[PDB]
Amino acid sequence: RIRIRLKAFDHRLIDQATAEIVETAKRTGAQVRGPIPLPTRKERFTVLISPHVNKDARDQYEIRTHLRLVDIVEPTEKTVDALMRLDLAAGVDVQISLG
Amino acid sequence: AKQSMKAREVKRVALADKYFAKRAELKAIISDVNASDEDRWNAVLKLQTLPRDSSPSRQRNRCRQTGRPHGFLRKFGLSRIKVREAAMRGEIPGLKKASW
Amino acid sequence: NQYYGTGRRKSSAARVFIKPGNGKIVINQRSLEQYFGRETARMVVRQPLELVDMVEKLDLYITVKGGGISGQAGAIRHGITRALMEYDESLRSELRKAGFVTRDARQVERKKVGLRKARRRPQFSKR
Amino acid sequence: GQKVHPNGIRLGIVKPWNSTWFANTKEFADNLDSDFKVRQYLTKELAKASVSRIVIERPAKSIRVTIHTARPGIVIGKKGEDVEKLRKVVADIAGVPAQINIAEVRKPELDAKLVADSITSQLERRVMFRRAMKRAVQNAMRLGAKGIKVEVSGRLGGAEIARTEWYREGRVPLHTLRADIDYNTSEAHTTYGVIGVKVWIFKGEILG
Amino acid sequence: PRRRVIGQRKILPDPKFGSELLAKFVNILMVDGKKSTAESIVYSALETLAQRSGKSELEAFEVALENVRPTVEVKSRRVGGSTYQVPVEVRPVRRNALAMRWIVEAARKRGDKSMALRLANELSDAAENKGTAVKKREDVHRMAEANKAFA
Amino acid sequence: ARIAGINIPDHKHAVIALTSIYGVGKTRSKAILAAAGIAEDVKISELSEGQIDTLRDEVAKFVVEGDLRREISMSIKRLMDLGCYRGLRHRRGLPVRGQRTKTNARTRKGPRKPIK
Amino acid sequence: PRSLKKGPFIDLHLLKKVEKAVESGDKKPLRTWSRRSTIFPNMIGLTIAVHNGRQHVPVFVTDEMVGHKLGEFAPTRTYRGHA
RNA sequence: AAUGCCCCGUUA
RNA sequence: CCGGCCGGGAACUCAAAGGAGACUGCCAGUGAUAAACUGGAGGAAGGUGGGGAUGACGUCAAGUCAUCAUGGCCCUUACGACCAGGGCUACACACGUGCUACAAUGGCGCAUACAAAGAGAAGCGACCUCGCGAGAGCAAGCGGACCUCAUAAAGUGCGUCGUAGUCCGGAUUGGAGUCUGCAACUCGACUCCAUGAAGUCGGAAUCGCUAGUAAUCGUGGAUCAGAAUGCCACGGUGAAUAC
Ligand SMILES: [Mg+2]
Ligand SMILES: [Mg+2]
Ligand SMILES: [Mg+2]
Ligand SMILES: [Mg+2]
Ligand SMILES: [Mg+2]
Ligand SMILES: [Mg+2]
Ligand SMILES: [Mg+2]
Ligand SMILES: [Mg+2]
Ligand SMILES: [Mg+2]
Ligand SMILES: [Mg+2]
Ligand SMILES: [Mg+2]
Ligand SMILES: [Mg+2]
Ligand SMILES: [Mg+2]
Ligand SMILES: [Mg+2]
Ligand SMILES: [Mg+2]
Ligand SMILES: [Mg+2]
Repeated sequence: RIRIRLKAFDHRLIDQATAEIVETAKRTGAQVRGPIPLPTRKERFTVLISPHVNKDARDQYEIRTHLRLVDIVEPTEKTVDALMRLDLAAGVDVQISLG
Repeated sequence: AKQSMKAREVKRVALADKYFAKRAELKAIISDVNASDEDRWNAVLKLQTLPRDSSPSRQRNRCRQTGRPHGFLRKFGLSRIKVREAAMRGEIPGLKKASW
Repeated sequence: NQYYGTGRRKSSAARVFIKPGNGKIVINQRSLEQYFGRETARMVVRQPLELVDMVEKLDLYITVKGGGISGQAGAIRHGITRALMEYDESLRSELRKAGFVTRDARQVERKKVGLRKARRRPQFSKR
Repeated sequence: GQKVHPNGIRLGIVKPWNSTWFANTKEFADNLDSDFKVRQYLTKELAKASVSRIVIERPAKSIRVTIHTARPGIVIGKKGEDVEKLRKVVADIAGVPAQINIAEVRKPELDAKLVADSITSQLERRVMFRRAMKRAVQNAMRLGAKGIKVEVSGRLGGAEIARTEWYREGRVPLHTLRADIDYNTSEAHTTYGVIGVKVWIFKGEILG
Repeated sequence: PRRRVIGQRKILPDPKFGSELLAKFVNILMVDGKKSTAESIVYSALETLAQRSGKSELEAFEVALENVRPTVEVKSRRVGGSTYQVPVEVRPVRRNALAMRWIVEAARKRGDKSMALRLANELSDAAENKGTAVKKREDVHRMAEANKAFA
Repeated sequence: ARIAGINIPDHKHAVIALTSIYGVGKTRSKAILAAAGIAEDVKISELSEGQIDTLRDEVAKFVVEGDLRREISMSIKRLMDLGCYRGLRHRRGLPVRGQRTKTNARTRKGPRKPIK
Repeated sequence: PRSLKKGPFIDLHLLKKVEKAVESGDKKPLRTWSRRSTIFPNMIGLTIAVHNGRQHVPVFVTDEMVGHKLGEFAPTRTYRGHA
């Protein structure tokens, strides 16, 4: 089997990317597990917005890293090179892992 | 900050990357519990001889845009002010004003 | 034929499974007297079975996660009430009047910048 | 100073991010630095071109930079030399294969940064800030912006006591969040110091 | 407050006997959120007082609260060119709470060994019309009677 | 109960009774009791004389009041005679470990002395 | 205190200078700035002028100071009294 | 039906 | 192998992702046939359901030329640059903000139960061994719903202490050490042994808080080679009162 881990800061982008992945999988190979959504990372930051002195004035930002996992259990010869040829949008990190 | 301080930090990091290996193995042979007393003595002496700026503990994290030493954020390499301005301008991907 | 219910509290989550039996209790593979070593927790988890006198007619295999003892007790009470709904569908008005179906949304408030806690301000002084 | 940045507060709902790429903590900093240097060099080089917005996306070890500008004929110069030189130099800067795209933005009188740069050029060539602001607002409302505000501040007219003036026309709601508020700013370096200018352009509410 | 009157929040009765009064008493006695410790203390002291004075815990507690219960408190009015300490009647919830508060305060002040013992001694003294609780009750009654010239 | 040249609380438990000695804390006292083979909660009053003799032998194996007095005094004197930073601090009455002194040094500086 | 296994720390230049001085038998103030170096038995009978900011204060090394550092004997903050 | 009170340097 | 272990099951918690829902919607009354208010039927939530972000015209010539940018002025063999050491930590004293306490709702020893939220590659660093301990040697797994950080504490049951400046308090100090770092004297943190100040609830005066709030109990992170009782976040128990 092969696991594909997608991650991105854009929810709609990651969702459409994993949709394209599962589509090409069901097209070329068969028996793709599914796009299971994993817990998202929320990396927070607090920043003093004043230049010199304001210890109570603070902006509070956070990066939301959404994560998705899909699994293919019946990998054919064409599926691998197909998903390798597939170049996806910018802002999505994809990791392949056999096993 | 000052161009002098920025160039100083650059020299610090350069010498650190240069003498990393030798300093690392010297620290290793020193901390080695199964090493000879005289060998460890000579190793400490050579470490002393080595430049001080070659120590990674000597370099200070500075904003890559202004050189500000305070308010540094490792995740971005910029001071808090530059981080906020870039976020507001839309340069830091994924970063947005939070609430909960 | 087990009837299922879900209860929730501050940070707790309780799965309740009820079957008509003698009226024994099992919480996380333990009895209530062993899990909730507190009379208040025991009374609150038993409340609905006294509101509607069926404490000796239904055994139940309950599990719970998250929160403390009182939070888990409230979650178990909520789940037991929900399961009683799913089972009877006639005690809804009684449990409403008793105040058991309303899921307590009194969640812990967050800490805000410039404050020592959610609402406490630091020491203020003119001088 | 209390007002929050419109782009910052709308960066998730309606307004998008300029830089759109994913990275881990190991290269986030160097990626930010490369983006800063690229934007700096572009703004420095093509300044006489009405560049509105430089966006960057680095998918799979290859940077793609889209310049939304109003004078693409100028940014390209003779067909196929300037863009190629810029691609080569930016690839050298970033250490990654570079690709360049040009986006012709119609109605340059509706871009917050183009109007700001125009006003900057005006009151650097010593044009009356009042006339500049008024003509900008008029051109915008004529081209059809549902709202526009423009403010200047600092050493207006070589005065010794600095002040801030602002002209508003139409409907520019900032407290609302779904509104399309293209906001930007710039600054002029005159003999008497620095004059800052900000521009808000309300296109219309976006019901997504 | 100025704008509106509010709704009262519910208090869960105690498991041992089901008395909302006892629940309020233990909620007054507790500190730093140690309701378990407060319940242990109050139950121990109540059982002690019961086996001491005969009748059950509820009867002992209610007779003590009745002996400590006030009826007329005093308030400041500041009407016009003169300030007045006018006496005014008390409502049931208010007088019950004041009785409980005075009782717990007297227990805290008492220099016995254990808090349960302190509370039991104070409750017995109040039932037999003794202690700083009934003392303060009589003091406020005397003050109200003195200031009775205002209505 | 007289041990190490000083009396001992008779009604207190053995552990605290031994801690009452200058130079013996809770852990050293527990070790003494273990070596002597006596419970940590046995009162000295109900104890026999042989156990007290064993305790005397153990405290003698360890250091005692006057010995500690002499050791501490001689160390501090050596310091303040060498004139090191620590000796200077000792003689001047200021903290030695390196605490702040522009405020909150009352333990060494004694009560406050108004300026007059 | 420094780690025992690491051994005592002393500057190479100070060590070489004290070696030369003890070999030459010269009784001169050995000027240095290494207030961090710990004293060694080879220094007894000598006089080290260690920097303390303004200038080098001289200290005559004895035996019972061996386990110490010259910064302990070279003060830096000059304080007499507020009034 | 009328218990506390007095004051803020100069130019701009 | 009594451990969801490992077949299996996709029901449930859970993970998101998309939707439904709460809008005075309906009922009775009041109101000027209105707005709107009162009460109740449903409902998880009823009237802004709770919290956060969002801060108009402008004031304080408020703060920041030491984040940055910048007009003018000022030095150009020094007001520029480099290096070692010291200082920014001083100390007759006064003030503000916090932590720890004065104790029995407690201290101590034993056993034991219930979380959330986050970090990790010059990193987190199991297990095992050594050392009373800080930690040291070996060292798997982990770019992490998988491994580590990481044991939650208050609480619960048992025994003791029995109101003693005490088995409360831990400051100060002496001795021996561990870690980082070239280098812990000025000037880091921590451990072990011993020592055991003041304090016995605090004058005038004054502060925060209206509910999962105060109060209390712990946990994590940014900074960071090392260095918080502060800052920012998470959760457990959980009040009184508002005529
Ligand atoms: Mg994580
Ligand atoms: Mg500069
Ligand atoms: Mg004050
Ligand atoms: Mg604001
Ligand atoms: Mg210090
Ligand atoms: Mg006068
Ligand atoms: Mg209602
Ligand atoms: Mg220096
Ligand atoms: Mg300072
Ligand atoms: Mg406190
Ligand atoms: Mg960390
Ligand atoms: Mg306990
Ligand atoms: Mg005293
Ligand atoms: Mg000790
Ligand atoms: Mg006492
Ligand atoms: Mg805390």
